[PDB]
Amino acid sequence: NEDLPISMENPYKEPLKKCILCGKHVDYKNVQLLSQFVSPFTGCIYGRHITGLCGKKQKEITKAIKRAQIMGFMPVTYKDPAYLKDPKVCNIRYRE
Amino acid sequence: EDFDTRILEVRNVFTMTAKEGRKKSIRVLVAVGNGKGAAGFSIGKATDRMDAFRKAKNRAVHHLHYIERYEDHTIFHDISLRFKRTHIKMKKQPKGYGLRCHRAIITI
Amino acid sequence: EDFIKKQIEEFNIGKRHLANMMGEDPETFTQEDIDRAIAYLFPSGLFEKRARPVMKHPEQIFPRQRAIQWGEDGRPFHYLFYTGKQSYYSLMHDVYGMLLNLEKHQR
Amino acid sequence: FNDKILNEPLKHSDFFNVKELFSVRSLFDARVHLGHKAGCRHRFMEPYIFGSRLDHDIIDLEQTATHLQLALNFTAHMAYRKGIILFISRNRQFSYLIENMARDCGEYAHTRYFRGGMLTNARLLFGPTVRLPDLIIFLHTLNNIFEPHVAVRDAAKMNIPTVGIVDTNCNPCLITYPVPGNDDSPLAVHLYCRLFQTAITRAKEKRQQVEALYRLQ
Amino acid sequence: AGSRLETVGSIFSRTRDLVRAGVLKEKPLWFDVYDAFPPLREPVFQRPRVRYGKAKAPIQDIWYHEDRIRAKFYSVYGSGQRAFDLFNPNFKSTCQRFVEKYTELQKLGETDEEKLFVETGKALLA
Amino acid sequence: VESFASMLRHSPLTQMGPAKDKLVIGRIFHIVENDLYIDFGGKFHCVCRRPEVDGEKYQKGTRVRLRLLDLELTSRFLGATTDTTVLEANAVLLGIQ
Ligand SMILES: [Zn+2]
Repeated sequence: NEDLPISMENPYKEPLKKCILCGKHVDYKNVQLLSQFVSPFTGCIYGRHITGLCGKKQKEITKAIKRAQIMGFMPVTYKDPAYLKDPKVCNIRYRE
Repeated sequence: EDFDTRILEVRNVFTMTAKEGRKKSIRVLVAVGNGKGAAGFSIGKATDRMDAFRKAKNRAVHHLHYIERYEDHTIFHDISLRFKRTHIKMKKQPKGYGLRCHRAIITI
Repeated sequence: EDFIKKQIEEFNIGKRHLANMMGEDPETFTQEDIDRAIAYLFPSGLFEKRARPVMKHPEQIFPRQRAIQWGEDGRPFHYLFYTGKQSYYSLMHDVYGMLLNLEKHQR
Repeated sequence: FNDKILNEPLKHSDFFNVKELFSVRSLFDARVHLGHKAGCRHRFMEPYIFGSRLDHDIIDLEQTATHLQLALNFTAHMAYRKGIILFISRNRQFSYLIENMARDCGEYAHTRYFRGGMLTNARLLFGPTVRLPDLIIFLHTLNNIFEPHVAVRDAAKMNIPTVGIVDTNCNPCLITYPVPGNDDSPLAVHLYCRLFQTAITRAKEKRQQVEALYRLQ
Repeated sequence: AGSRLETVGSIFSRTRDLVRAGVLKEKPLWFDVYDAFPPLREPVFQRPRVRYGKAKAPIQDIWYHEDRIRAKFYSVYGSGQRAFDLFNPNFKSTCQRFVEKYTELQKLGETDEEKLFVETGKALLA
Repeated sequence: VESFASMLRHSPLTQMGPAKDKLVIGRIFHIVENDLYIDFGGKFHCVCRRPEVDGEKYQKGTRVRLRLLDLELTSRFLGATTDTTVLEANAVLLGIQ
């Protein structure tokens, strides 16, 4: 009677993973953050597997980066060397 | 001794092999039945005809269905079966109608 | 088996006859002697030694089989019958058991 | 005519008293109730499953018990009727155990690679006058792939009823007297071995006793 | 004589029909047994299809009322440093103890969730 | 007399819940030089291996402490109609007793 199970809202479910950048607000004016997701050597934009972002967030980043590049806030064929001594978000070999 | 064996088709099936060329094999569809509702069938194939027949009969004997019948004489009701691409529409009929169906179907 | 037994008797008889024939008189005399006698009085001279004429105790000659692995009223004798190649399987099992025991304990 | 020995037991119900060998509690203890992950569940075992505790399927133990009562009883009956029982498995872990069980009873085993046509071709692999198993038991109805052991199909072909301990990967389908339960854990397997072994032994004893009684009469 | 058509019907049915026909002259010795005590499901072949449409399985994912509490405990107090047994029945983990305490309190603790939890914690501490 | 549901309710596997990172105790029952076959209750066994720290202590019969990383180890792959089980639990050794 009592000891049969009760259909119930999926407990022990750890809240879904975050982008890292989920509540944050990305501007083309902010070069720092944008620089963080570019390769230091080629100035090429990192992918999603590398960056580790939600799709919306990634798109926002990329568009912002593009805007920066055109509007003259950011470099294009490299990542600014003043912003190397910063937190590494991305997952990347080269150097070993 | 209760069972009887009647053939349904005999095809001279060929196959191209490496050194041998075209290999003339015989393929035979045989049925087995005894009256009384029990019957089955088989596809014995071999290089000789007699051999094919004999294999086939044996196979048939091993693989038998039972077919329940209204009285001795009929199917219980009208059947409509699509098998692969053949459709077969069978109708239940009264006594003295005869078998008015495909020759193979009649024999079976 | 009966046939084999019969042959054994017949073989013995043959041997006795041979002994009687030859200068070596006793009914008890070795296989080598018999062979020699055979060579002497059925000299084939062929190079294949299996194709030469011989007569022996047919338990040497015949390749014996494991006759009757089930008794009357079915019921196979050995417990691993339905494996097929049963003896080998049994041996393997035994070996495994031994290994287990050993483990428990400690050309 | 001494055919009151074969029919009287049929007439009675649970005449070997095989239900007594186990309970639900016992089954629980032996971890019979566990199954595979819910992704690995096979469609045709869903009626026998209770639910799934965090994606891990749990078998209905009452149902198992019900099935067990049938299957074991059937086995016992077979044993009584001078019938060949054949235990089969392909788990390796439990091969030795199964062989031992087979040895101890009057019955047989085949825990090794099942060759093509041990039952369908028997006439050739052994002599022309063979008595095939009158019953078969699978402790593990899967081969060492997660695919149904050839033997079920073969058994069906040969018109031999198969008991089978079936987990959440396996088709019952062709198995005559299935028993839902844990295949892959050892305790459960051990329990199964115990029970089946006991049933057969009882059958052997009981039949003998009956024979003796009839002789006396 | 005999049949070996796995998918037509059950073995038993096949046997019975052959007996009726008068082909299998003697019955196989299991047949009688089967008749006496048949299984719950009749053993016929079934083609295992795939779930395609809006056709999910009957199975219910099992949850009990204490599960939430347990989860909460886990979130608060990490998976116990006390080792779980699993071999012996009636083992009582710390989580289990907590749950029991909660049960004892509510019904008739009457202070609702967080408060109840706090009370339980206090009790444990004592 | 008990039911089944009731039994399930008050049994250690249901008492714990999810197996992810739960310090559990369990005995080792089989050995092949490096690897140790560990039963910890549950559906399957698992294997860890002999560490450098007191390797000659981990013998057949002894108790050991597992971290437990899932109970079953399964996964479904590109063309698979069903996930392919390993029949092992994946549980990391803490030590002894
Ligand atoms: Zn399993």
